[PDB]
Amino acid sequence: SAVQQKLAALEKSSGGRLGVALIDTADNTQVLYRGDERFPMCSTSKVMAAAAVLKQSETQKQLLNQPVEIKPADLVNYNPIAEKHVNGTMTLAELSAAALQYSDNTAMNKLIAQLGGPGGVTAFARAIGDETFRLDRTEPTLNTAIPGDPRDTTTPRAMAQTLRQLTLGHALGETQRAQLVTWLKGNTTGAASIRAGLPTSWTVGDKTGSGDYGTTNDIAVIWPQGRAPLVLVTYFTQPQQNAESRRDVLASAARIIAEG
Ligand SMILES: *C(=O)N1C[C@H](NOS(=O)(=O)O)CC[C@H]1C(N)=O
Repeated sequence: SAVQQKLAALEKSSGGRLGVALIDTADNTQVLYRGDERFPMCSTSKVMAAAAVLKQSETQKQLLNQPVEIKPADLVNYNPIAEKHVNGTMTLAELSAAALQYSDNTAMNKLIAQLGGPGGVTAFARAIGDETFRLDRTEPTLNTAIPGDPRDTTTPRAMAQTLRQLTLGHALGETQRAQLVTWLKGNTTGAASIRAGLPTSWTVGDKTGSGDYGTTNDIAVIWPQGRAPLVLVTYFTQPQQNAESRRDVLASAARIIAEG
């Protein structure tokens, strides 16, 4: 279609590989670009880990208040919030918010441990019908984003469907579905990605990711005005391992998708 033609031209001008999945929750239509190809998730995978802990909290009703120790051996490559609480503790709610709103990797590793390793995160995806998501490693080696490597990858089509079930659907419980929505709405890392390509009036919750090979990702649930919400996944990766981030590609892909 016409939007397919604009995303392809955007991909060609970028010199990279672009994967886009849009779900319009009015007629359940889908616009896809390389929607069945695998992309390195990087820290967009933190939504699955946080949602998995939220699913646990449905049965363990005070799980999110459990304190977790932050130790110097726990710090990894990017620890904005966890660095402020070394030799102290953070609750699982605080670690989830830090993981999704500041992309703290030490917090991610705490969520993975709560679920019993990366295989516990993958388990949750399978439990909600995501047959594609796979988490094989912890922070930070899950961000190697090597071409052809299926580790820690997913397809745009599967993440869009999963992100819909987690936020708009009821893959989670009522209080949990609302908590994840509030967390995504208060992200601080995404002003230059999907948000930058959408109208100011649109309310958006998102989770960004980045890694080697210039990988630049963002997944977002979008609430327009008087309109049925949309779900958009934008994944991008490049041929050079040392390639720089291209958040502008994500902004332009969201601009094209949102009629423009
Ligand atoms: C996620 O991909 N990452 C965590 C952190 N912030 O990136 S994000 O705001 O696009 O999610 C640093 C880069 C990256 C990583 N190396 O883990």
